[PDB]
Amino acid sequence: QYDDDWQYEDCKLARGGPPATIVAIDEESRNGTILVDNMLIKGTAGGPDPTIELSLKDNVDYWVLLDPVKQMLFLNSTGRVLDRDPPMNIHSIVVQVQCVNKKVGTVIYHEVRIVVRDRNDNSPTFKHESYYATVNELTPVGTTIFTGFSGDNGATDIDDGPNGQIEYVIQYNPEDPTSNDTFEIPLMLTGNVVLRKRLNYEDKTRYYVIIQANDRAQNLNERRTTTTTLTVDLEH
Amino acid sequence: MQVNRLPFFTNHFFDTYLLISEDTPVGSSVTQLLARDMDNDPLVFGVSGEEASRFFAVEPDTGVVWLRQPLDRETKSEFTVEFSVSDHQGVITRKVNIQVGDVNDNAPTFHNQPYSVRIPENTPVGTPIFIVNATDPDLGAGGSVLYSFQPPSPFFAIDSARGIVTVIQELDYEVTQAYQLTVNATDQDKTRPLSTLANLAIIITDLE
Ligand SMILES: [Ca+2]
Ligand SMILES: [Ca+2]
Ligand SMILES: [Ca+2]
Ligand SMILES: [Ca+2]
Ligand SMILES: [Ca+2]
Ligand SMILES: [Ca+2]
Ligand SMILES: [Ca+2]
Ligand SMILES: [Cl-]
Ligand SMILES: [K+]
Repeated sequence: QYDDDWQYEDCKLARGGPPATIVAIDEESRNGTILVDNMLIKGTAGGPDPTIELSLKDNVDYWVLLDPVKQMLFLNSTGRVLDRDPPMNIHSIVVQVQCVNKKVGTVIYHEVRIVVRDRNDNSPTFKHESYYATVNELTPVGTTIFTGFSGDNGATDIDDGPNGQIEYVIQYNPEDPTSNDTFEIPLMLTGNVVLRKRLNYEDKTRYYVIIQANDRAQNLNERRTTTTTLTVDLEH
Repeated sequence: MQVNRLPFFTNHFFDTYLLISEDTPVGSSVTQLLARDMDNDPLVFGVSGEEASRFFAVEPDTGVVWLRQPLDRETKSEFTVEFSVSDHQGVITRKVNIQVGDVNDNAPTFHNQPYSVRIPENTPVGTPIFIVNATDPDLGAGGSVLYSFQPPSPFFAIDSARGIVTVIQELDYEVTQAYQLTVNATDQDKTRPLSTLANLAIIITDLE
């Protein structure tokens, strides 16, 4: 008994470890990107005397191509992009590599999960082309004079995690030098603007405040930024 | 004065996923949360959400995440879980996809029982008379089923892959009227194969 168990070996994994094969790749990876180097399934698919048949099942939208001889899985993205961000929201691809043992007729399914990693391929984007605030000349210093970036009226970024989180800072305006001195954003996460010096309607009636939004990519050199203007008018 | 800066997570698993095998014992540590704060604030860690909370606990001061109740991949094969870290002035949270790893922990279950079949004494050698089927929800070799008779029979064989039962020797009513065979369906997991038995009654009908 069990002398013949050598013929049941084809289609079984040629590696130890867990049954699923799990790999990660970047969103928007190019057509033909390698997803799995080598499935490590025992036996030979194709050629003149194969011991196994290999093929894909549950390959939804045909994202994955198989080369049975090399047991390699590749990305099929011609005419489209693998986009993790809205509106596509592809966070993962799961397919089955079906393996049929030619000699004994057994079928084994090998699950492959491809986890899609976010790139910082999106910049902050302001809902409006420009922003505006009116302030009374007697507003006390320390008062919040603009809250218009609240609740997605300001900048947003469709990436995930820190890649999609926004910080707001005021920049110096060479064409209105005192504007960054008169107004401040003390809490960069909210982007609310506070009055920092007393106003004087007899001296100056209008301020142009340059505000820059940035995302929070881990690498400073891969952070994206976008600029807007806030125009602040005094009233009597 | 310095406004507070909120803490941030540093684990690189938030960018991919966390794997936990379904055989992880309750009470075991599955990872450790890591975070920094530019003020050097001491940090308290936690988990958020109704279902996440039932499976995972977090030691507040160290960030060690551990398993509060058994996982079962056949019952739920993944979670999206939200972890929290606080410097006492604000809380921030972040989500991670947790994949549950398979082990072979199911035996096959047979279909369409009970199994019984009447065949005539003159049924020729080679004739398929019955089909048995079982399934098994584990992944891989642990979910692929083989069939056999225990012990094998001199009058019947079963195809190991397909469950087809054939006559392999001329029958004779006066010697045997009825056969009670034991059919075994096993998965093919390398280290811990699991299996299941069913009876198959074969009743021979008379002629001469
Ligand atoms: Ca994208
Ligand atoms: Ca992205
Ligand atoms: Ca971004
Ligand atoms: Ca802090
Ligand atoms: Ca289980
Ligand atoms: Ca299992
Ligand atoms: Ca099983
Ligand atoms: Cl049948
Ligand atoms: K976002």
